Amino acid sequence: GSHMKSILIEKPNQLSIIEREIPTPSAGEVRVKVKLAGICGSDSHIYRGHNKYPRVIGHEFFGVIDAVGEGVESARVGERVAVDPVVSCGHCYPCSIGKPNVCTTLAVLGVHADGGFSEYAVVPAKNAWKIPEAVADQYAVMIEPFTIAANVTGHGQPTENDTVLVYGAGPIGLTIVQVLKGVYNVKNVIVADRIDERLEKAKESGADWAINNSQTPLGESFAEKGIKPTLIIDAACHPSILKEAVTLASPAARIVLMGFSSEPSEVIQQGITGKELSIFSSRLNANKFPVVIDWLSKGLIKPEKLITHTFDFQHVADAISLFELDQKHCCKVLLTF
Amino acid sequence: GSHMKSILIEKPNQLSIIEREIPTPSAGEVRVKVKLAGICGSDSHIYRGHNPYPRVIGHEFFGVIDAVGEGVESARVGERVAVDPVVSCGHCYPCSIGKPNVCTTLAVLGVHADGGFSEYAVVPAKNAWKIPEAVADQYAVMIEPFTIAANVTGHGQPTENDTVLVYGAGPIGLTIVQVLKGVYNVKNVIVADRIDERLEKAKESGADWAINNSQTPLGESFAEKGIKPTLIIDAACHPSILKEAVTLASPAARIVLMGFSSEPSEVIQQGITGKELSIFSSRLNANKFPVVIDWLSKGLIKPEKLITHTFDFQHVADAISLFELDQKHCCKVLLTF
Ligand SMILES: NC(=O)C1=CN([C@@H]2O[C@H](COP(=O)(O)OP(=O)(O)OC[C@H]3O[C@@H](n4cnc5c(N)ncnc54)[C@H](O)[C@@H]3O)[C@@H](O)[C@H]2O)C=CC1
Ligand SMILES: NC(=O)C1=CN([C@@H]2O[C@H](COP(=O)(O)OP(=O)(O)OC[C@H]3O[C@@H](n4cnc5c(N)ncnc54)[C@H](O)[C@@H]3O)[C@@H](O)[C@H]2O)C=CC1
Ligand SMILES: [Mn+2]
Ligand SMILES: [Mn+2]
Ligand SMILES: [Zn+2]
Ligand SMILES: [Zn+2]
Repeated sequence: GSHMKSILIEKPNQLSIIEREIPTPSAGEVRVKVKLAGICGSDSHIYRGHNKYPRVIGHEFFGVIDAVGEGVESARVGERVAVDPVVSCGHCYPCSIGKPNVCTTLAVLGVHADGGFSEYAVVPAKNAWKIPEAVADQYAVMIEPFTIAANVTGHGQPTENDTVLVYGAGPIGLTIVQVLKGVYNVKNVIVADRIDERLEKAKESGADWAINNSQTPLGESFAEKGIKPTLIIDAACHPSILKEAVTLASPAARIVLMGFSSEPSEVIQQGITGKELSIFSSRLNANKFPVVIDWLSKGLIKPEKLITHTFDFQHVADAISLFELDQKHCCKVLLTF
Repeated sequence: GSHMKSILIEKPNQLSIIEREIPTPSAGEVRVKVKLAGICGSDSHIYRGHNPYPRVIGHEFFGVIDAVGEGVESARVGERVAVDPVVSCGHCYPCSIGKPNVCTTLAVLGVHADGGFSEYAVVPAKNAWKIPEAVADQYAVMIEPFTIAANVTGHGQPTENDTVLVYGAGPIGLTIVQVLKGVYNVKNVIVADRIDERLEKAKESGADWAINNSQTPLGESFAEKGIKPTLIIDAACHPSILKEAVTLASPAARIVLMGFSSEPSEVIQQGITGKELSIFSSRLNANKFPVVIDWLSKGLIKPEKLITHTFDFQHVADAISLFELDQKHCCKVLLTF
């Protein structure tokens, strides 16, 4: 009982399950014995080396505090916790205005520092959020994805009367549909994608209109119904999208970007300022764990709709493969411990 | 006594002082006998045919009500008023959310409909705002330009500790500087411009640091001082500025765009979302006349610092030309009646 297994990305396309000493938490830290972890695009991108090595990945994880560091209440041992991967300094400009997600010395667990694809992880005490007993383990592991939705909608401020367009019906887009419908009671949620199976999944998650734009552009589809969205959320993120969103938008609308493309987006300010559009962006989460846990308590969102597969962590390579290849029928994939 | 002179743009590059019947206000309207009007860029653009007629121009004007239409209190006759050029429908989506400035059927006086470069003009009664006796005629006529500043800062929400960069020390940029300093008590207002004489005017209006970036890019000067603005306002509006603003921005910063360039701006989303920037735009004003009128009562802004020249309205062609030439010694030009 002195060592543990961790999934390590040594370099692009080298993933090993290595054995490590069980870590001790320092002051202000806790150790989590991990139960579940989720697979996200960022895990794939690090594995396939699209961007520091070696790195244990995984920023979506849930488990039980088995030990606490100095200055942490030992009563916390035994708590069921989901971990916010955003590690912030708490004193820089972004931190001072409640934006730890863009902290000047931001570290994301499973990205810039070792994360949750590991039998034990040491994390800041304040980042480990207690999950109510009524909230199932599998829903808890999904908190981090839903905090992305919470952060995005927090910028957009959806109203019940908004006409909302969401580009993309992957995992991310779907959590957003769920928050729009179940938390904000938006009456008209429109979702766009090119894959019919994902559009069906969007409907199942509460979309009012699932529109395929692989052949007919949204402009034609919308012109026909007289639709001009008042809130547009880009959960697809190809850089050409922003320019179309601007055209589609109602005057006075707002747009939320989620994409990190290093490729240029071309826009014409005449089209933006002429409609006095607002363009927000969203990165990670600004302390959204409490509110999402609240939503889970109230049954406002439905993670079971999005979880499609579960692999033991030893099969992580298989899990990631499936996640990469299977656009239909695969949504969110979990690793067990 | 039944006729009056108006300034008509018949077509591109053709300005004529014509004779017209003194108009009669209809229901909900008043006739204003104009005392002062201001010249703006949009007046020049309409004169020069920059939008690929005929129109009486002038959206910045002040005068006295001398007739009222049906439904308007007859007591308004004799009122000193400045006119909000924003004419909105009141029932479309933007109007319903308090954004008449982008009303789906917006008409701007002096742009889409006949304006204030005229001895008399008829306008909606609700658009004519009573000016306190203590506020001078030439201050009152400056209300519309200051409402632009009010609208912009409304989006930006400047705080005292914000590090603000304003691009452009033309008349628009200068109103922004005054509002930042005098209304929001921003401690650090930085202004960039290519012309030294205007940078000097920026200082006179309250700017804390006036930087010429005609030769040295702002990136260099900012790097040297360790400056990363938290609020960036583009009152210069060349389409390339946005991309530069994004690189200069602090993380979590916001940017307010004011430009209507039909040429493309290139931005890279990596740089926007990476810092979770918000990009606002501002057009005209959303009911900011009372706000600015209040600022004037309280002495928070100083319009006299911006007024450089006055011409009788018959010399408008000379006036506009001087406004178009001479960036050095000309700021805001008024027409008298
Ligand atoms: N905090 C943040 O900003 C985060 C951003 N992301 C980003 O969100 C995006 C979505 O993530 P996932 O759902 O996991 O990806 P995904 O690739 O599974 O889903 C994207 C979906 O968008 C669709 N799509 C692509 N172009 C489209 C267009 N022009 N119109 C309509 N649909 C279109 C695709 O068919 C695909 O179904 C990714 O680009 C990712 O980088 C992901 C996590 C956090
Ligand atoms: N509601 C709105 O959105 C309104 C927008 N505008 C726009 O605001 C802009 C400013 O109007 P004015 O003050 O009358 O224009 P102006 O031409 O008098 O002033 C613009 C200033 O920007 C400077 N400039 C240009 N490129 C620059 C760069 N890369 N860096 C730093 N400085 C730069 C110029 O030297 C000039 O002094 C115009 O483009 C106009 O179209 C004007 C009125 C209302
Ligand atoms: Mn995630
Ligand atoms: Mn103006
Ligand atoms: Zn910080
Ligand atoms: Zn309207």
